[PDB]
Amino acid sequence: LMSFPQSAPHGVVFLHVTYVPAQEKNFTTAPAICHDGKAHFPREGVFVSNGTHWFVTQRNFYEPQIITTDNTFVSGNCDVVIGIVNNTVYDPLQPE
Amino acid sequence: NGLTVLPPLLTDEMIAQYTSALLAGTITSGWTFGAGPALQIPFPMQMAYRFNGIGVTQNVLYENQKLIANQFNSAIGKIQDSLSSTPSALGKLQDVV
Repeated sequence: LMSFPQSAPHGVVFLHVTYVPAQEKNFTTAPAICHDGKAHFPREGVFVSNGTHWFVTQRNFYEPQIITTDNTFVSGNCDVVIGIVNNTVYDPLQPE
Repeated sequence: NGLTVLPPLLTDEMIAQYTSALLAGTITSGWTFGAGPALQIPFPMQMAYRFNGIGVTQNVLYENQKLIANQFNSAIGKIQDSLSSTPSALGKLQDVV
């Protein structure tokens, strides 16, 4: 994150402030989601599954969010990606 | 005549174990084993993270994983064949000795 210098006799001492993750949990992951016949890939994050539902969260922190159209992009069909799962993709335009 | 060579502290077995541990951490945790706890992650997702880091979308890997694995295997085989055939590959260590 950042470092603070400190003076020392014939030297220098750095106070390196680092980000160390902790309290990790296991989750089921999938490379892509197939809802409208085409595959979906996260722009920033990774798919996670708590056993019953699927969510999208960042890599360095657990923040489960609904799989919306704004968080993923469409590229190719579903019969190419190995390990793709079937899950619905929320579209913000339909309810509005 | 007094010239005596001392053996190193870490033997070849310990260096091999360290190398195997580094390799296992790299293939099972990506870059998280060095920054903190070893977070397990599939290799076809570590490769996707690497591609996203080099500026390539992850769909390229998710569509050409087979070709990329074949190219990696062929490259490893060619490296092994070059190390087996070319004797001057490790010339620096031999020159030091």
